[PDB]
Amino acid sequence: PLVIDEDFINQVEKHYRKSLKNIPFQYIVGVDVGATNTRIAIQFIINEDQDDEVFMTKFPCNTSTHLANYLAAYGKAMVKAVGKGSAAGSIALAGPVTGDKVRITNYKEHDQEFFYSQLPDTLFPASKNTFLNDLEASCYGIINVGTNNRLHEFFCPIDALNNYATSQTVRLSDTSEYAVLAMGTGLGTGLIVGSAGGKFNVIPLEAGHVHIATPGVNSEHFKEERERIEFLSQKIYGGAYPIEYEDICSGRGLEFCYEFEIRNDPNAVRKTASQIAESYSTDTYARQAMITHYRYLMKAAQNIAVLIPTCRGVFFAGDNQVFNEDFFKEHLSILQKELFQTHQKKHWLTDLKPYRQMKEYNFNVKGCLQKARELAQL
Ligand SMILES: Nc1ncnc2c1ncn2[C@@H]1O[C@H](COP(=O)(O)OP(=O)(O)NP(=O)(O)O)[C@@H](O)[C@H]1O
Ligand SMILES: OC[C@H]1O[C@@H](O)[C@H](O)[C@@H](O)[C@@H]1O
Repeated sequence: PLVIDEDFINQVEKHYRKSLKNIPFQYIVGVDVGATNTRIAIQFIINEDQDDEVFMTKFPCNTSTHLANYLAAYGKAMVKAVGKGSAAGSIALAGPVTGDKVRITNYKEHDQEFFYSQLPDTLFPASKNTFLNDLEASCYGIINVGTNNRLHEFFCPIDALNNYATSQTVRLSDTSEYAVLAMGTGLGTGLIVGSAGGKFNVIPLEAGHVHIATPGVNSEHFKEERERIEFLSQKIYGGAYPIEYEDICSGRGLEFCYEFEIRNDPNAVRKTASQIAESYSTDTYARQAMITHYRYLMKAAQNIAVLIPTCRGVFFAGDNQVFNEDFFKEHLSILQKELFQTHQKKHWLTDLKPYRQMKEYNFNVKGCLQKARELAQL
């Protein structure tokens, strides 16, 4: 009763039939589990270690049970299509990885725990798999693009008026550390950490779930900032808890911000995150909600840069960042001031280099496939 993507499976079978019946081959698996959709990538390998074709599909999923069932079904279809299981598999999930489980933060709350044991061995063979956080996987994808000297094709300095970037102005130094943040359904955060010798490690973070502090009592917009922080505590938690960065820096958080802006307008109607991002030019409430949404993204990055004294750069990543580039560039001055000026430790941040993604790319799946490639020991 689980519908396999027919186009995907026919492509895999057609490729097996035309190209793989009489040569040695393997395949590695990369799975990108977001809060509302999961992507599966199959990368074939021939000639011991050469990339062959990659095939991808995606399905709606927001419970752990459904995710386990879909992965089991895709494992059986793959074995049926090409005659054997994968050589290695990597899965990245939108939650904190603690040992042998992940709690997928924005899956339905009654069924968000996914365990290592729910991986099908057909796609994740024993001792040949990794359990990753989604933003952690993006970091490995970013490292890998950096190694291939293409980081400046996907990111530019936030103040690049014409998106100009070079291998000199956008690069990863193996003696530096970088924060990565990506606003989507949730606020993903992580650290890329260099080691002399060109090696990079990734530190997973859950900074999207630390509490937002209120600005100083004599700061310019104190009254409104505090009013919003209290309004949202009431709305999201009944006031039992204060808000996290993700309660503003997310799709649902953008919608909450808009509802705050329109709260005293009896004629205003709430808008979805998409409608807000599309209509900020003609709807001043949407502009203000967008400004708030991205201002607190800057504060989240500022919080990490104060927390991590060796943090030298920050990458604002994700497809949403690319989609909102016009808004971001039009309000650059406001967002730089938020990042660099609104902390008494601003002199610690003077040299922080911020970058924004300027081309769509699935760094998650890229990180997964590279991790699986290493595990496969080709
Ligand atoms: N331009 C936009 N700006 C901000 N948020 C947006 C925008 N468009 C959509 N959203 C919201 O952002 C979320 C989707 O972000 P996206 O990057 O596509 O996915 P994700 O968080 O990485 N994972 P997934 O839920 O599986 O798609 C939803 O909550 C949308 O309502
Ligand atoms: O998807 C972005 C982020 O969403 C958050 O709610 C999760 O807790 C993180 O683990 C994830 O990286």
